[PDB]
Amino acid sequence: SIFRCRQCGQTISRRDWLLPDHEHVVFNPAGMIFRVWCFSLAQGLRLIGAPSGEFSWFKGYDWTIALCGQCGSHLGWHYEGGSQPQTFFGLIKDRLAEGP
Ligand SMILES: O=C1CC[C@]2(CC(c3ccc(Cl)cc3Cl)=NO2)C(=O)N1
Ligand SMILES: [Zn+2]
Repeated sequence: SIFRCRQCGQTISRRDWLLPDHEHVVFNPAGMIFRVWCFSLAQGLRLIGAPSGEFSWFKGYDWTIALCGQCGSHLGWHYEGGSQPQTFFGLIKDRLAEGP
């Protein structure tokens, strides 16, 4: 029901906050594959830098790197500047732990 940072246990999100498919399998320009779950809402992150559109997986959205606010582990990206919705989070599924 709750998603925590796999590395340190920081509270991040909830199954209830998943945003549809909620799963997207993508590759960055360094050829790294991420299984990304989209969330309407997340907490306990630190958004680093200003947004960029470069190589955005989601048409009309700019991304900022989302670290775990506690341990600094890269948990995914915040997406902004789009429409329906304006903002959402793309979190790397295998860097989260699910439970009570
Ligand atoms: O939506 C996204 C999130 C982030 C991103 C873009 C990206 C990147 C951008 C510029 C440079 Cl110079 C180097 C990198 Cl390694 N890495 O992952 C991606 O591909 N799509
Ligand atoms: Zn963490």
